[PDB]
Amino acid sequence: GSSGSSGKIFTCEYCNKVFKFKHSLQAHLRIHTNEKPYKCPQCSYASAIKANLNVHLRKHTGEKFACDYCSFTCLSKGHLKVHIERVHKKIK
Ligand SMILES: [Zn+2]
Ligand SMILES: [Zn+2]
Ligand SMILES: [Zn+2]
Repeated sequence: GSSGSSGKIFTCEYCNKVFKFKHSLQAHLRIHTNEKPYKCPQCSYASAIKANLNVHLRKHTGEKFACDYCSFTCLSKGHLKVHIERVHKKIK
């Protein structure tokens, strides 16, 4: 059986949210530090690389492709063919 008389719980000091593990709190605290340098001017997105921010910024002028079998959408017809082959067909 389990050791001790009680468990342990982890809590945010900035928004009072509660987490089951310390690693979940450490990953949550990233929103309160907001330390990623390359921030999007259009949305809440941020990056550690200017080239990776450029790979994000092109999505604000992108176009979606939609599934014929479900409600799914993605930003490439090649990615859509690979969605269909995995989710609606058998994998080759
Ligand atoms: Zn918080
Ligand atoms: Zn953005
Ligand atoms: Zn689909």
